[PDB]
Amino acid sequence: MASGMGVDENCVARFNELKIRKTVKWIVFKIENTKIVVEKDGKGNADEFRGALPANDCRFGVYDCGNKIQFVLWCPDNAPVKPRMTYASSKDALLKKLDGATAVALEAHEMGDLAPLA
Repeated sequence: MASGMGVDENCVARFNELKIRKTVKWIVFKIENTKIVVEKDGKGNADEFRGALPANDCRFGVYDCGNKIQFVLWCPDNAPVKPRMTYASSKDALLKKLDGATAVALEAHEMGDLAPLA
């Protein structure tokens, strides 16, 4: 349920360690139950998340690149579209607030999430 969501400032706070230090990162938060909170965040994003994410379920991770910033959502093959809707819908509330980043999101139904992005 994306309606009436509340966002924790920690999700946005990661951007001050991100943008100021100019070290690129990827943080993964969970959007359901009308709460936005991260379950994991790591430095070494492209290499780290390939082995750090055996998620099985869908979660929402934001990863920055030089060319663009895509909000990454891997779809759950073992889960329905109902939890899936929450992420793709509420991601605007994140995007609109945290950076001037790109309004495009990355949807993965293949192994793209844990695949070699870089």
